[PDB]
Amino acid sequence: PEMLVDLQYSLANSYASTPELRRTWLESMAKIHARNGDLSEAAMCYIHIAALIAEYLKRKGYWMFSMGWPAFLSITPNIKEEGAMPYNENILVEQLYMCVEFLWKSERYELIADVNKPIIAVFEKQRDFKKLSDLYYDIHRSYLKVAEVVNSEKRLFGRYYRVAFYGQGFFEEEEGKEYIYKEPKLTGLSEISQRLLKLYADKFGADNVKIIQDSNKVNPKDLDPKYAYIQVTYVTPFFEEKEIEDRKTDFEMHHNINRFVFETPFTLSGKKHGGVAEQCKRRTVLTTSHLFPYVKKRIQVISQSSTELNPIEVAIDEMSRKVSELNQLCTTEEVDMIRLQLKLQGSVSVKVNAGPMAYARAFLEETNAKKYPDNQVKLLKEIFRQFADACGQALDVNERLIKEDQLEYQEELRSHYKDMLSELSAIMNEQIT
Amino acid sequence: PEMLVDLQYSLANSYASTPELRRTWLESMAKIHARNGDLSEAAMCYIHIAALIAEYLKRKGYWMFSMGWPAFLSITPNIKEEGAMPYNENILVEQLYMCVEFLWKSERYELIADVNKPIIAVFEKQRDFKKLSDLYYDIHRSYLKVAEVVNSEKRLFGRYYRVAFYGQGFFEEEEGKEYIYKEPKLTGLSEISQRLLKLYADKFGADNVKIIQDSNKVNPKDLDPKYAYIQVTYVTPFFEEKEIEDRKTDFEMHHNINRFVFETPFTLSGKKHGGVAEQCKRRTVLTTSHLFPYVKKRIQVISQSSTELNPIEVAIDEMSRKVSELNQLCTTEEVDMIRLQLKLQGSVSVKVNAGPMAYARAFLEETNAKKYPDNQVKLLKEIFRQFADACGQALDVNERLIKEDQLEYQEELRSHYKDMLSELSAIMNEQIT
Amino acid sequence: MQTIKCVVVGDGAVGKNCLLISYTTNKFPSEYVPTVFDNYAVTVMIGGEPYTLGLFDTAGQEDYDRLRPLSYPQTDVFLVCFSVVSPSSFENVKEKWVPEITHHCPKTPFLLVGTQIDLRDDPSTIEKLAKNKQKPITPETAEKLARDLKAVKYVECSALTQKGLKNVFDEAILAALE
Amino acid sequence: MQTIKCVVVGDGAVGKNCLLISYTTNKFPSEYVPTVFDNYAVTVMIGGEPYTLGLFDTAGQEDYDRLRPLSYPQTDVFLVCFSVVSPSSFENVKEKWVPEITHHCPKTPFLLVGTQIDLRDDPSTIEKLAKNKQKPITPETAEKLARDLKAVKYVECSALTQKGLKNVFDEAILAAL
Repeated sequence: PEMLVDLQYSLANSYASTPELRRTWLESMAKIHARNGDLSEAAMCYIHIAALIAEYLKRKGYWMFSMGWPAFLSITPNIKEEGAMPYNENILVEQLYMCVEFLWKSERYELIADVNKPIIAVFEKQRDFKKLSDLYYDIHRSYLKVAEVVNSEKRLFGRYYRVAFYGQGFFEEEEGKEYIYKEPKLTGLSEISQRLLKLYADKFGADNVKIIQDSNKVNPKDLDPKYAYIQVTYVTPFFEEKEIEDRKTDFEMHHNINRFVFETPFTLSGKKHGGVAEQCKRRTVLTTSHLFPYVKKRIQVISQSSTELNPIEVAIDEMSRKVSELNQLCTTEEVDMIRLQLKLQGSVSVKVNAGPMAYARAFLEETNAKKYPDNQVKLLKEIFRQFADACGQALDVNERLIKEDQLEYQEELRSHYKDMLSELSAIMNEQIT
Repeated sequence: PEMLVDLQYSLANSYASTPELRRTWLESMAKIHARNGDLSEAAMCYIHIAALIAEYLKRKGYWMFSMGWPAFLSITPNIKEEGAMPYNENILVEQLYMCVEFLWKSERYELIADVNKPIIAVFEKQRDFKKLSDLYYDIHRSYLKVAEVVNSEKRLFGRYYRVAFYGQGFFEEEEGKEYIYKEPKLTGLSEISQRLLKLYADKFGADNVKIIQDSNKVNPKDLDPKYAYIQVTYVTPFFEEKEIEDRKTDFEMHHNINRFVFETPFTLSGKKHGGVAEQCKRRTVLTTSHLFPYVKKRIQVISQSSTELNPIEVAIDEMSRKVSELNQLCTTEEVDMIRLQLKLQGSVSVKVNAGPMAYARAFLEETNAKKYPDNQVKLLKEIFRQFADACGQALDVNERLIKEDQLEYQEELRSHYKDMLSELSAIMNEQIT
Repeated sequence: MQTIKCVVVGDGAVGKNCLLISYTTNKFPSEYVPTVFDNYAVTVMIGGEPYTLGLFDTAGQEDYDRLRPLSYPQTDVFLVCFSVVSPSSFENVKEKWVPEITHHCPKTPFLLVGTQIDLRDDPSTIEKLAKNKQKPITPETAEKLARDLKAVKYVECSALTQKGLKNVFDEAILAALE
Repeated sequence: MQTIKCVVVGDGAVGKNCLLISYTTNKFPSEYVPTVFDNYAVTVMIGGEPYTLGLFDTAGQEDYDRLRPLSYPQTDVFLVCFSVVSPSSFENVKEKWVPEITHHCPKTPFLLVGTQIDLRDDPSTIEKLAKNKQKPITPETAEKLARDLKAVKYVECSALTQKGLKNVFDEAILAAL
């Protein structure tokens, strides 16, 4: 029970002590990780052990990893932790093999060449050519795998969640701390929140632990002192446009990440939900203390910032997102018909929700236009144009895919789209395709 | 005819001109090497082209091989010549693939890894995992080969020969020059000397060209002006004791070598040959102007030195060599009897040559001993003790291997060895096992 | 890189749209950013292998009566929805929804889904429910019905407590595959 | 490396020792560095395969007749030599060596190896040979004897002019399997 406090307990133990305890405890953390399935945190453990041994050996004057821990800086910048404090070279390598075994089991294949690079150099010096060839073949199989699965739906690296604990005389170490929890991937909010509640409730008693579903910043003054609280919120990794440029692959999107983001709805009326003219949205970027992957699967959030989006900014955003997603769905080589029809019908024929023309009416009308900042309406006018574009492009795409038991569905999608054009015009007074 | 002058012509052309001409000619050189079977010299040409292009791009500001020609110093130090000056990275890389084709064909497997390392880094940046996988598999396969063949006779890098030309109005740019010729594998003195004679004789007329078989230094004044001369002499690569430690493998024994050695016999009596009490031998180390392998298979000798060994040093040398060689033969994991009996019987049952006890007679008897320097006799005594030692160790080793088809041969070896002990004793006045 | 068509049907106030929004954006019901678009999509892992389950939200009003069944062909799986604290949505399951879907799509499997199971224990709900002589719908009654109308099975869930949530869509995909 | 035991037999002043020192040390006869050990171990490449050919040398005077029998066993091939400019040594192949080696190991193959072919043309040799009324040996009459004596081939060579030197040893090591 509570494998998460166990890791942190062992980890807190690996400081204020000797090199060998630090090692001993990282190894222990690793066997907990392994058996809990957090295979990347077992690999990050072995790689920290490795850099520990390297650093200790360098400092003892025993001599690539003769550099120190910087040898491993490209696996992860967390490794700089090892720079503060009867080993030998064959032990160092054996730890690096543990790492490689677990990069393999954690499907973070792209690091196998880098963790192997120093080992090759040890075996260059001893002219052990057969072991060199094994090392090279291994790296080869490693990129073979990467080539097989990279940038596809096969590899599942994790789903991330903010978790924050609040209860004065309940939590003891995590009290007031806010964390990011890296969960085995495709883990749902339902799974993690219910798992946390059952853990801490076995700790404090059945109905003394409350889930906080609101995602606003918790002020403790408003907390019923009679309970322990756990705020749980889905977050995804956050990147600036520059960063999004610099990371090509899915693995690259999950490697060395310390920033996460989540969106909270609210209305200027101070409520949580409302119509498109007053419903706003806040975007909050949490920053951890250490990048993922790390030797533990939860990392404290040390800082935070947020920005707020206008009703019209909420619309500029979601329409841009919608144009892109439909374009993208129509560039693809072998277009998935059901997903196509799903997103198309959900744009041109909505019957449960307001519809794109709700934004068109609220923000693009001449009177309501006077209300909002001008160049923002101009932006949304263009975006709405491009939107009609992508909708027509998809409506044509799908006509090819039809198996003729869906014709009348397709006329009706088309006819609804033509009405949507008519209205969009009368709001903007343009020919609109 | 004469692929050797053609290369030197193309190479001489490669100065006073532009980068692209230097390239054009090295490429031409390479296809002559390629087509003549000198696959290592084809590879050193492609590597010089690579270093040319790298260097030229560096100077032009086009940006690991951004360093320059130093990028390639680990293939060969000759590459430093390219540092004295429409390309791009993909042309550079393909030159490095040509290189790799010919390192493979030249069985210099141990360098493929070095040449692939910059190429791997190009494909790290373009996230090209299939090419990474190919590259790693290639280096793997290359060390597999090295593991199969390193330190064995399955890989034949070349036999070297001094060739020196002398004829006043016959040779033109080689007149008086001295060369090392790197000849394809196992080429014998008989083969190389006959091709040179037929080449230059087609050049100057059938019976106008003479081979100089003597290996002493030719003084030209002594040459019949009616002929052109070609002195041809087998040489092996020469190494210092430090170096001999530092080169483990046969390839390391053939990689980046500029010093060669050959032994000339002579007697105090001014002859070439004589009895063991008067036979000396001069040891000559020629030094080239460029390391092998190079863009050509023949290189000028720029300097030379020699030291001379007296008869007692000739004996110290040759006896030490057989003791070590017989040891090396009895340490080996798999002793092959035929090589054993050959070297053993060739010590204890000589029927053609003088025999080891001739050195014992000439140098160790008390009267003949006083003539020579003390510490040399004292050394030669110990070495000869060890010689009887190694002889007995071999006779016992060989007793296990006999299949009784030649049982009595081992008896006769014993009786001859025991006679040798009795005499060695009466000569040294020691019992000698 | 595949996709599964699931059509969702039922009355409107039974919180079915809240089920799809909450599950496919991994947010609690009080926290989703509302969208003007219909039709949600979720990647689900099952038996170790991902799928893209696509959820076509139908409106349950008696106006889209003529246009709703144009959304029916190419369906792999149906979810008929009712609230367990809403007995009219239950009878409307029997009288309109299962008749319609099986009339258009006789061979396509469907799943009975109860929602709002958290209100079954909510005192004020049971009080407004009892005052009209009504009781909520119990599990054993919902399952007896799923058997009687030949649904694949009955699944129930709570978008607000997340209980049973994942399983509704995992059993939906399981229904879709055979 | 699989090792081959080859054995060489014939007269002494014929210059077979010269041919051998010439091939295993890569040297013109003039430049051979004399050694007090016997037998030479040479590395040869044939059919693209390297083998080490061990050469057990035996001088030819009648005195040694009794001790020589001992080094014969497991010999893959023998090399039986004469000199073309020494006729008296041509006979000794018929009268002494071939019957001997054949008598010990009948099935094991061998060559007849003509040496000092450089000398056959020289006028000094052939004139001072005609004083004794003998002519030098042509490879015709020697190949007549090859096809007479159950000889695997007659091969000839010159240690002085380097002619046919490689061919002798290649023909040996290949005739050893």
